[PDB]
Amino acid sequence: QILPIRFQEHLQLQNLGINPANIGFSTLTMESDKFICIREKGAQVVIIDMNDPSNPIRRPISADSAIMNPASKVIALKAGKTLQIFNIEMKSKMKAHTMTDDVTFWKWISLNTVALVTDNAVYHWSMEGESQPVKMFDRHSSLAGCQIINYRTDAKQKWLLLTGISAQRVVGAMQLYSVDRKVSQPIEGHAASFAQFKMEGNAEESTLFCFAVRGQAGGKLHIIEVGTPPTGNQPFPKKAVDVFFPPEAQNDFPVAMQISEKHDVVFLITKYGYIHLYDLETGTCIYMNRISGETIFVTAPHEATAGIIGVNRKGQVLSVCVEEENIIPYITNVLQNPDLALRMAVRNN
Amino acid sequence: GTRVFKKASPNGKLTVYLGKRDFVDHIDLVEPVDGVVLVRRVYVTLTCAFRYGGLTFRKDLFVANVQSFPPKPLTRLQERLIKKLGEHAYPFTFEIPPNLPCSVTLQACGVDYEVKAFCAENLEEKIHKRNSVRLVIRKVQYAPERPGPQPTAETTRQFLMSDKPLHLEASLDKEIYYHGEPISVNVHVTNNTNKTVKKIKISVRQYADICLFNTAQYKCPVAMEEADDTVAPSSTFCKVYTLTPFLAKRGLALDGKLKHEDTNLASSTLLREGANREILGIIVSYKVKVKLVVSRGGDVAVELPFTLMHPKPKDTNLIELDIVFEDFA
Repeated sequence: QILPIRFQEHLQLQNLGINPANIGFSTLTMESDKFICIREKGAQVVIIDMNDPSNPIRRPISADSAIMNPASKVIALKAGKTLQIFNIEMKSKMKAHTMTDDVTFWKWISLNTVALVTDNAVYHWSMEGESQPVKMFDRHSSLAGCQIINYRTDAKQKWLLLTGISAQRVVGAMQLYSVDRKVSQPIEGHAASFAQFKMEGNAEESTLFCFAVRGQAGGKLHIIEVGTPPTGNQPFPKKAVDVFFPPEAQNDFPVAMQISEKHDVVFLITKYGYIHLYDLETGTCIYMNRISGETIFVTAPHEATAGIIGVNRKGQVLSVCVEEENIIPYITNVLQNPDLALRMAVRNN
Repeated sequence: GTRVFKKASPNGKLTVYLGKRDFVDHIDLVEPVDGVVLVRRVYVTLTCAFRYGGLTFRKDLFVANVQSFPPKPLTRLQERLIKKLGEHAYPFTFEIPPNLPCSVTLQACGVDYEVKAFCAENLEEKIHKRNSVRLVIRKVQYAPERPGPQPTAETTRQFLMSDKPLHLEASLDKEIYYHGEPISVNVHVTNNTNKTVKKIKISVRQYADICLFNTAQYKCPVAMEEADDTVAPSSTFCKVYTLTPFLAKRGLALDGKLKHEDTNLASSTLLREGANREILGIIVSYKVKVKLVVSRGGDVAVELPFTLMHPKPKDTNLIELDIVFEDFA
C-alpha cells in the first residue's frame, strides 16, 4: 500500500572507507545537502562532495571543528578562539578572527554568514571582506549551562532562535530573539524551524515559527506567526497539536525539524529515529514511522525534493520527502481526511 | 604529477583521456567514469556484457550513450584537462549502476566493460573501426571491514568403535580481506581420542559458478600450507597459521586478463538479497579449509567462509591546501 513520503538510503559512509569512529555529532558536520565534512585523527578533514561522494578530498588540519559552506567550496575552521575561513577553489585564506570568548557552537546560517555562539552571546560573521563578528544578542539565563544544539533564523534574519538542552528527562530551552524589538523570549522546545507561508487572501507572506517539544504535558507541536501581520494581512491563528510517542519510546523526544515550503509540511525527527509529517497550516499529523534504528544526529534541508536529509550514528545517509503522487490519495483514503487532502491539493497542487 | 591515460583512434582523429582504468564499486555507487574526448556528432558509449567463448554467446547487461560533441558538474580532472588541451576537448561521464557485476574472467568467459568513442550522424549508423576508439575499463569491488565477531567453525568426530571426540575449532582474524592481505587462522584441537593427528593442512579455495549459457561450478586452491604439527591422544593444540591467497591454473576467476600485471584473483561476488543471480554471469566466493590429517582414521576438517575485496583507492593556517600522460595499454 502507498505512502505519503519517499524514504531513501543514499549511502553508507563506511562504504566510502570512512572510519565508523569518526561518524558522530562532534566529528561530522553537514550544513547542507552538498557536503559532509569529517575530522579524522595518527589531524585532517575529509570533505565528501555529495555530487561526487567517490572522490572525497583529504586535507591536513589543526582545527577542533570544520563546517563547510552550504553552497560553495568554502570551509570555516576553528582552534580554540581562533576562527579561519578558507576558499578551497582559490586555495586561499579568506578571513580570520580571534574571539574574546570560546565559541561553543557555530554553523552557517546562509551562503555567506556564520553564526557564532559563545557562553555569553550570539554573533553573525560574514565570510566576505574584513568585517568582524556582529553581536546579535546576549544569551538568556534560561539557557545557562545547556548543551547548545542549534541555531535558527527566519529568511530575513529578523527572528533568531537559539536552542539548548540539559539532563534534568531532557529539558529543552529556546531563546527567541526579535531583531527589530530587541527582546528575547524564553520558550520550552526541543526542535524548531521558521517558514514563510502566505495565507489565502493575504497581501504578504507570514513568517511562521514552528517548535516541537516533549514536556510536562508530553509531546506538543506549536505553530505561530512571529511579528505583527503586514498591512493587508490577517494574523495566522496559532496551532497546537500533540506529538505522539510510543509506549516503547518513553525516553524519546524531538531532535530535528525541517519545513518544506513547497508542500507546507513540517518534518520532525525524534532521537530514536522516528519521522513525523505535519501540515504547516493546521498542524494535522499526516504520517509517522520509525525510519532509523540509530539517532539521526545531523539533518539539513534536502533541496532537490524539498525534504529532509540526515546522517545516523551508523553512517547511513537517509532522506525523506513528500511523495507527490501519493500524498493526496493517502490523506483521502488512508487517513480518511478528504478536507485536508483537497486543501493541500489546491494549496500546492 | 597527475597521471591521465590516453588512447587515439587508428586514424589519429579521436583521442580519449581517462584519469583511471579501474573504477571502484563502493556498493551504493561506483566511481564515475569521467573522461574527455579530443575531436557528424561525436558519441561515447559504455557497454557491459557477459561473453562466453571465437565467441559463441554474448548477453548485453548495460549500455549508456553520451553525445560528447556538440554539448551534472565536471570533475576537476575534466576541467583541468579541457583547459590543458584545448576547446576541441569535450567531457563525457558515465555512472555505472552498482548492481552490475564487476569485471571477471574465468579460463572461457566473463563480464567486461568497454568504453567506445566514435564519430557518426545518428546513433544507428555504420561504425568504422578507423575513426573510433575502444577501451576496456574495469569495475572492481570494494567493501569495508565488518564490526563485531570474526568467522568461526567447529566440528566433532567420533571414530569407529569409540565415543571419545576429536574436536576442531578454527576462526579467521577478519571477515573482509583485501588482495595481497594475509589471512590468520586460529586453530584449536581437543583430541580426546586414541588417534594421533599426523599433520595440519590449511588451504584457501575459490568457488566460481558460471550462471549463463553453459552453467558450471569450478573449485580451485589459491593457497595451501601444511604443517607437520601433531596432536597426541588426550592433548590440546592451539596455533595461529598465516596464508595469503596469491595469483602468482585453469578454472580460476580473475578480475582481469591473465596477461596483465594489474590482474588479481576475482573479488567475492557481493549478492543483494534475491538479486538476479543469472545477470551476474559469474558468482565467485572463497573459503578457508582447515584439515586434521588423522593417523589410522578419516581426516577432520572445517571451512570458514570469507570475503575477498579490492582495496579502496589510495604558518597560522588551520588547514593545508597546496599532470603527465600515459598510454592506456
